[PDB]
Amino acid sequence: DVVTREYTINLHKRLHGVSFKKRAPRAVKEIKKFAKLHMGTDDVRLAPELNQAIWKRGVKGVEYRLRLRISRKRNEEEDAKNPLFSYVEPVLVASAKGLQTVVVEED
Amino acid sequence: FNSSIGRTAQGKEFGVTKARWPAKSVKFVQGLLQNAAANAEAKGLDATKLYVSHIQVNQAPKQRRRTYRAHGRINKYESSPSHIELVVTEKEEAKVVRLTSRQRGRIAAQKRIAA
Amino acid sequence: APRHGHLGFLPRKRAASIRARVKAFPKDDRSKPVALTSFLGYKAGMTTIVRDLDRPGSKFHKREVVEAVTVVDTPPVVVVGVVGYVETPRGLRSLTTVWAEHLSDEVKRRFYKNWYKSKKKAFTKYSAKYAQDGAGIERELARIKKYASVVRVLVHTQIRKTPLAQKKAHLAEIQLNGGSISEKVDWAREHFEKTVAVDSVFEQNEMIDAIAVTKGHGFEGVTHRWGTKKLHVMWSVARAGQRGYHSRTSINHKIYRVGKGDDEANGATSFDRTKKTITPMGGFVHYGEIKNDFIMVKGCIPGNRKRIVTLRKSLYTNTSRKALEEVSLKWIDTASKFGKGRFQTPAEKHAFMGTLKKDL
RNA sequence: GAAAUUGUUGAAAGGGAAGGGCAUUUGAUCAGACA
RNA sequence: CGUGGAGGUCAGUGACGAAGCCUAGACCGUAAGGUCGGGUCGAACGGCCUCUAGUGCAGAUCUUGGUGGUAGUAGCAAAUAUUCAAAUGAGAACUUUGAAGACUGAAGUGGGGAAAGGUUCCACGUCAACAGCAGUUGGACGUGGGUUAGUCGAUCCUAAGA
RNA sequence: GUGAACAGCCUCUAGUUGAUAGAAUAAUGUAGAUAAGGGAAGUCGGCAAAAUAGAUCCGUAACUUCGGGAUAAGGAUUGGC
RNA sequence: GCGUUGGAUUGUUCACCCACUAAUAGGGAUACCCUACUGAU
RNA sequence: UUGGCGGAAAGGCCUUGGGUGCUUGCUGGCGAAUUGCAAUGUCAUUUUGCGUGGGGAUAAAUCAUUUGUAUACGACUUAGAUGUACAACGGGGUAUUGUAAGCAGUAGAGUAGCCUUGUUGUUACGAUCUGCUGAGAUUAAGCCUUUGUUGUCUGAUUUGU
Repeated sequence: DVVTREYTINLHKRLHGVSFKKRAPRAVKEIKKFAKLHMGTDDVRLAPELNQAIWKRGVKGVEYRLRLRISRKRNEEEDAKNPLFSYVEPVLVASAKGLQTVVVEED
Repeated sequence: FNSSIGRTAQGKEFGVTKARWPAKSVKFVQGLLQNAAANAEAKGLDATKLYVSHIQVNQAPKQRRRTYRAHGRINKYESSPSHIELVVTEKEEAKVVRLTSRQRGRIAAQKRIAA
Repeated sequence: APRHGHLGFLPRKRAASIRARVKAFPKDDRSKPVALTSFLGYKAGMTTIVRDLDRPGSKFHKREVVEAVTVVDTPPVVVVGVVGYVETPRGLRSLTTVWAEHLSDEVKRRFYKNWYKSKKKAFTKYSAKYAQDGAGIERELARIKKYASVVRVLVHTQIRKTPLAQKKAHLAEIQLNGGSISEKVDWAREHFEKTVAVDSVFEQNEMIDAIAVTKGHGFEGVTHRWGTKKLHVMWSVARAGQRGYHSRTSINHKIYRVGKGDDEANGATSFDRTKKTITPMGGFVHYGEIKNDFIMVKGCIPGNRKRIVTLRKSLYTNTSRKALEEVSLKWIDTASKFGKGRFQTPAEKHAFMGTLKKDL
């Protein structure tokens, strides 16, 4: 079931009332947990470009929203948990509004 | 060894309120269980019937380590290690009466009346 | 000095059920028809009310005065079964229950606790016992007609008919204050799988008792628990512990309205003449809408929003004038409590703001 | 390779005390003599 | 009664297992204490008449050594703050690199020196210990390498002074 | 850069990213703050907290060992183009 | 059964006023460790 | 087997019908030994199990997860197996602030300015002001609402009169 998706994720409703020095790192775990819920896989990998996108407004300045690409994939041999995992990289827009989830066609 | 423990529900299987999830002990332990399954297979034994019959654990000699604390004191600081052993075993699904004549004649009379 | 606390509600622990359990009822009167002694619904929010005042002699006689009320969702309530109770030299004794041949998914989902894994086999033998003749049923019914000096009926709510989503029904037992216990159970037997209003128990110009469980507040210590000052052992020395989620009982509660879901313009006094239900702008605060009957009662019930309560019809023949005065509403505030509400209707919002960029 | 102390198994007991004393019951266990 | 030694004695016991030890297994003696069986163990020892003493322990805020509760408890909380992928390897909250985020903010978390320290400096290999967590890393461990002077300095001068 | 400055704040050169971590927000603590209306009534006790504080214009009493007290008091002013 | 105050004055309880209110009566009784108390499975 | 009665902690007390025995109500026949003169001389009743051959019915809970009416940790309350489903986004409703970036102007004290020497000369800069603008951003993390799109919807454990 190799599949790719777009997804938004709303961080203002996930990072309310939080320690300033953990607003930004906690978003990492929230994102991985989001992949764990939607895609249904536990072993998660991210992009340093996306890490830049999160951290760019400091730690106590993280944006209220983002927009993401997700790619569930197969895995290489004997990474024993599953033949699959998830990967996460961003996609660039002047706003993440008026968007919604979509399977991106395959090329 | 169950004091000032935060309680949690996953012991409710066992009928107990207090529980905890150690890692290090378990790593060594399933090291041993893998060793014992390996050894039973080396003997050429089954594992599907196989259960742990006996485990055992007993204190062992302490590192003399230290730290330094108030009023100028070397107050000791030290370990609590473990010997461990266990024995695993294949599950297996598996007098004459002195008496007296007063008691003898009675039963013989019950036979006598038994038609 | 006084003591920085009461002593009646002294074992300040949490109750065992969010359903505050009826303990008292007014006794009986075996001359009337049957009148249900209680009812129950789900508290939703508060509002403010002005009310013209027929209070002879008071300073505020024939004046408008603002006061403050609460609101509770009060759908129709279906009966599912009965029980009898007999006097002993121990107390009372449950001696038979009887149920009503077809039971909702809601109450079947109450008695089970992990629903979807269940096979939902709750009453499958009981409905089979409801044979061609109902022989065993009539056996265990006429028994109660003979015995059981006092009798109660079981109810359950229709909670799917609320904006709330819990899917589960809150049972209760309710005592009757009619006579002729044979007539009581016959009445109830006719009411099997039949439902009951709240304007068919209550009406305006009424006093009630409100028994519920409070909001919880966790393990607050002495200074906010008992309002005590700030810098062997006795049990009244104002030591810290759990606050909130206690059971309570609040009495002498003047109803003003017995609302109706089908009645449009539930917020209409004689004065407003505006087609608005009392559900104000924004929805309720942590509760949704009021498209059912309702009650508007003054003061403030123990509870929090989207919490259950139980109602009792004042348990005795009151004596104060305030128990008998005649209510007349003049205006319901219908503004959003999600902010400093100013406007009743979104049409009024349009009217006072004008048209806007997004409007066209 | 003793003792404090510690674990596993076997047996037994246990409601704010334990241990000891006189007698006995239950259970386990046991030496001696019949020629 | 008992103990360490000594003079005699039992032509004493003793690898076919002395002594010591363990034992809700037995016998004796009122009692100190003795005797016996079994198990363990591996090389000396005891009965009797006498002798001689560093001769018998519950205690001494006793001594030395060891071990317990307290307890997997207090606590590892000052020093803004860390995050993502790859490599390594079996294993990464911590090693290395790379992308971002912060900081010391030049009377510094920089670079050099004095006194003192003395191989800590550098590489390779490596973790059983040490680094109050872990560690594949390290001032830790092993093996080695490395300090170049006519001009910097000491030596020379004399100071208060000895 | 700032500004009187070697105060404090920010930054470049250079160097650390070391201080056991993780999940949760119940009280009370420890440090730090805000609170109407009154304004030291409280309290042995204005203990502590808080008030003005920087720069310019005017002005600054008695008393004196005439040298000061004196940033006296007290009033106004303070941005950008 | 329920209630008995706000101030003024001394290191000091000795001493004694103002005003309110219904009155402003008299008396006594380090701390994690086990206990008790408040709460919780 | 018939029909009654009894709720205070009934769990038993009556009664019809026959069947089935025994009768010490009266009179007969047979047997008893030997436990050696007695040795409780074992007779009842609680519970459970394994086997017997005959009927009967073929479920919950906990954990994990999610919510939060609750919340120290536990707990209490909710939801979830193909749908009146549940969720992640998005739209709409409420409210929150207070009018965005991007530009344009015959507003804009003023000072220069290429000289078409004005007689608003126009061109430069220019705090700000005026207009697209109740605009923009935010909105449940412990708000309302949804015919939208996209996904989930069978993982571990334990329990018996």
